[PDB]
Amino acid sequence: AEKRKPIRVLSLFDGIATGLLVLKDLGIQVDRYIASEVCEDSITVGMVRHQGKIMYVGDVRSVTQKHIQEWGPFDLVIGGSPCNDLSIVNPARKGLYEGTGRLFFEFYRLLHDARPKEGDDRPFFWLFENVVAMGVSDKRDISRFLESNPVMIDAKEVSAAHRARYFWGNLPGMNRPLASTVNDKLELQECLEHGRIAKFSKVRTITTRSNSIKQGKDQHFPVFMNEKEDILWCTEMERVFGFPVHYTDVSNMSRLARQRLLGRSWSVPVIRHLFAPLKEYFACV
Amino acid sequence: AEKRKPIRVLSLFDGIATGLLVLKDLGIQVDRYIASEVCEDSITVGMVRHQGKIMYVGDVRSVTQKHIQEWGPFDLVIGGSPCNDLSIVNPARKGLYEGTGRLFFEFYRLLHDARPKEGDDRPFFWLFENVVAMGVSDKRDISRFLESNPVMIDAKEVSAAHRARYFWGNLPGMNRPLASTVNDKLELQECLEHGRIAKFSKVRTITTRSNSIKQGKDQHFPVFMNEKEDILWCTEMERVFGFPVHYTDVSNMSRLARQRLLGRSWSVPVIRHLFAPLKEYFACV
Amino acid sequence: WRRQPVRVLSLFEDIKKELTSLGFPGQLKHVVDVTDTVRKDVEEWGPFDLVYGATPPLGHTCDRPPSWYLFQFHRLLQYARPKPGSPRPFFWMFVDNLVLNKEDLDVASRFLEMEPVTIPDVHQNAVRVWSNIPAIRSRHWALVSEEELSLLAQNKQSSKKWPTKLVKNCFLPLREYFKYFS
Amino acid sequence: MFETVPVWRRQPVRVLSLFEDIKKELTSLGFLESGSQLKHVVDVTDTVRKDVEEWGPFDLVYGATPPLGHTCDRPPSWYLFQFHRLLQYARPKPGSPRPFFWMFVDNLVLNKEDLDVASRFLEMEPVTIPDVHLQNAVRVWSNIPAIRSRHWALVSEEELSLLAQNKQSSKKWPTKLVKNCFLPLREYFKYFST
DNA sequence: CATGTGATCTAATTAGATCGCATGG
DNA sequence: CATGTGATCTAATTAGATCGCATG
Ligand SMILES: Nc1ncnc2c1ncn2[C@@H]1O[C@H](CSCC[C@H](N)C(=O)O)[C@@H](O)[C@H]1O
Ligand SMILES: Nc1ncnc2c1ncn2[C@@H]1O[C@H](CSCC[C@H](N)C(=O)O)[C@@H](O)[C@H]1O
Repeated sequence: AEKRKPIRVLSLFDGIATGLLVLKDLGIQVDRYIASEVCEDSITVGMVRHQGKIMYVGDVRSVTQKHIQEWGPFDLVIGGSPCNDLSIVNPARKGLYEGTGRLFFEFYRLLHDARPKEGDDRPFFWLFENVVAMGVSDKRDISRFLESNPVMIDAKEVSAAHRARYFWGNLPGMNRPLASTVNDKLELQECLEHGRIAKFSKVRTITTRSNSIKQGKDQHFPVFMNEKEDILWCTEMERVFGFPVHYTDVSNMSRLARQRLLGRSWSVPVIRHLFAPLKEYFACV
Repeated sequence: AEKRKPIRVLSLFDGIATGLLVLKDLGIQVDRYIASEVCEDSITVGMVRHQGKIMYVGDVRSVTQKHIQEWGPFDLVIGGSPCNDLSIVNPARKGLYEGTGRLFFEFYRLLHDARPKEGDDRPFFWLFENVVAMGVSDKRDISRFLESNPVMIDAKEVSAAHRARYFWGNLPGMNRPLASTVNDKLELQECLEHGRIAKFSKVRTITTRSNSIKQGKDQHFPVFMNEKEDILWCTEMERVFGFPVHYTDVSNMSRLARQRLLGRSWSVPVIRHLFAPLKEYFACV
Repeated sequence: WRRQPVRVLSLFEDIKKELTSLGFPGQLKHVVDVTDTVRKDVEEWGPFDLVYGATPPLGHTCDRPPSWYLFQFHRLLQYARPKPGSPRPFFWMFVDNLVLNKEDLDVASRFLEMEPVTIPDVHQNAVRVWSNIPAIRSRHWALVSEEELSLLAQNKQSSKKWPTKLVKNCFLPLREYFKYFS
Repeated sequence: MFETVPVWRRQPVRVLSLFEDIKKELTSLGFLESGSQLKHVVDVTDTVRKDVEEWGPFDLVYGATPPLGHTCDRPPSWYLFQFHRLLQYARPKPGSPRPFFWMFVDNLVLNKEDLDVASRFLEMEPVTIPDVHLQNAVRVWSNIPAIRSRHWALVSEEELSLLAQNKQSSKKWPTKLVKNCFLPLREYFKYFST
């Protein structure tokens, strides 16, 4: 009979600290949140929105085995490597082994470094996320280096946006059915500011590019405001992703800087569903 | 006795609806709030941040005496006309009789249209704001047309910014000493986001242009963040003006569009100090 | 029958010569520089039955913008209006000598609550005036367009500066309200 | 663990070869008897962990970049990542006390970016091996101690650079230099003869 | 037979440097 | 004599359109 301890997390390619946001939202106590990230806008968002709790370590390639043992142990290793060279939306993608695609192997490397030795059965959980719209050869290789097959979770089931994502990991009940919580805004209208009308129930996948906010190849505007068409506002994008309103209203970021952060990040209700069974393994409230 | 009634306000050059915001912060019940404003950005802020309570009537020059009769009566008429052709900071200022400077006489005209006729002793209050840094002749002409001298209220006494403003009007106790509320943030440090250091106690007057965000003729940065110099973020500007954080995080506005709205507006604590005695004249929650 | 003498306050131009041509302790008050004239000044200058103001003609002696004369006209006019208990009639008078531009003209109609009547003279130039008296707006006159008056305004700048031949044709139908010296 | 074995208790070495069958190298030094102990893998894109395990235990894991040529179906970094992946598949359970070695050899095909990925994933900088009578050269990564303690003729990677670029442009394996890296292993496993 | 954790074009905005001097401190 | 509810000019950065095609 041993009381559960607060969680120690290693988050690679942290972005805007969605992992720490979801863990706090679940009441899971966090002893350590070590994040490797290089974009200063993202680091500023994480530093501000979590009051210096996150500790940044820089480039994922600067993190050695020795660093993992000094800063460890870790109970949770999470990350989603860049996909601009993986996703088939980029006709100039350099693949899994070139460009930014090869940063995946840094995750596989640090995961191997952070795994408990054979014989140590302490609780250890990991999650790797990336896009479904990737090359078949690149998905096969990702699964073999991680030695697991992914589960496909589309954010459309618990939010107002399509976002089919692959998730490799060992978290409990990763493949259990998705639950539409009362905290989920399932339709675009529920994420819009006052005085604005949605033209679509669900919005298509939001990338970092403005053309993804408009719908279809005909570039249909998503919302109306007193009979004039308009794209989504930043606060509305955050609500579509499940972030607190004005989460990214930080550091004088432009609209497109804010969308670059959001377009690369996770759907918050999806991560909350994935992280939810973790609260039976670590200290809470 | 006779119970007090909600206030009916005519707000000319309403901007980002500082008048309605301060009235609601004071708990004063507002029957109707008619706003004359032309800037679509300004109107969107007010429409959103007050759930369509504000009724917009458009250009101040299209408001006839007939409209004042239909829409009135009014218990409060407030306004601050554009000062780009009034403030000596513009070496190309066209004066009070040309450019946008003449829009002051529209306030004088509508103030006359809305005044109770001699013999009608219903409570009637009005306020006109503009900059101290105007010409001697132009200030003289404003006081002759409104038939009263202004009082000089510098926002530096209740906020983290210099803003020496003239206020014409008949509000109760406009000359009473200005007292620092405990919710006033007097120092710049209190307005900054986490992890940032202020280099100044009070900043200089914030206009619509970013050179006013840097201090002195030397254009010093006001903030250190992890030993790197930086300007104020928009949320920090909002805190310096006394608005709710993210008040202007609306309509995909740039940092510049947001600073234009704030640079033209009122210091919220100053208006709260000016509006506070109205609580004894109208219904409050 | 009981028609008292008139009391006329003139602004920016003394009308003494033209109104004495109709014979109207002088009854008139002429104001030097209105900029420092307050309400108590107009109030202590006795009651007034008609207030008059005018733009200067195309030419100098004006250090002000053409809009300054109206705003000041509109200001001191309401200084001179009587309380609603006053049964005596009250009228005002503001006439333009082609100096107002279009942007400046709409300010006139909105601030005075009516559009101007156009009055020409062909053998000179023309003028336009706003006023509540029922003898200009009601009685039909020589109707021209503001565009041919624009050619006469360019013809005004062409030639140069006086309007009084037609100005007298305006203050005429007021003798049926005050005294008359013939 | 850099401990020596008494000669009478040295067992025949079990070698896993990837991207190269180094039979001729290892036979020529008496590491294998010529009977009917070395597993060569055709293509590693589908071998899982159970495969490396069912291929019996391994004492040495070898992988190498193909020499300058067109048999680059894959990008040069693919051979390294795949080598690292199956290397962990072939590591002994942390209880076993027998000697275990691995080595990855580069025929000057990886560029600077692939070289830092190399030294970070295998956790050591490459020892470059030159061939004088200035012919060819190879960089090697391995836990073999006498490849880190012995001192061959040092070469500037800029001298290697001139060669490397020149050799790449000029466009089999350097058997002599890969053979030398195996000799300090004779002191750990069984030796065979002719 | 639609679709996309992007990218490359443009033409439109924005950020920073600079200019400005009457004024009341 | 430091200051300013601005404005102009100039590289910088954003919108916005368009381009891609492997895959589920
Ligand atoms: N070399 C590197 N080291 C660490 N992070 C890197 C990196 N190269 C790119 N990144 C970061 O990896 C991130 C992948 S986008 C993933 C962000 C995260 N899923 C979220 O919810 O916010 C990007 O933010 C990018 O800035
Ligand atoms: N012709 C016109 N009619 C109505 N409003 C006008 C106008 N011309 C300019 N304005 C508006 O007048 C405002 C002056 S700035 C005053 C803003 C207000 N005091 C606030 O607290 O926000 C500006 O917002 C400008 O858009």
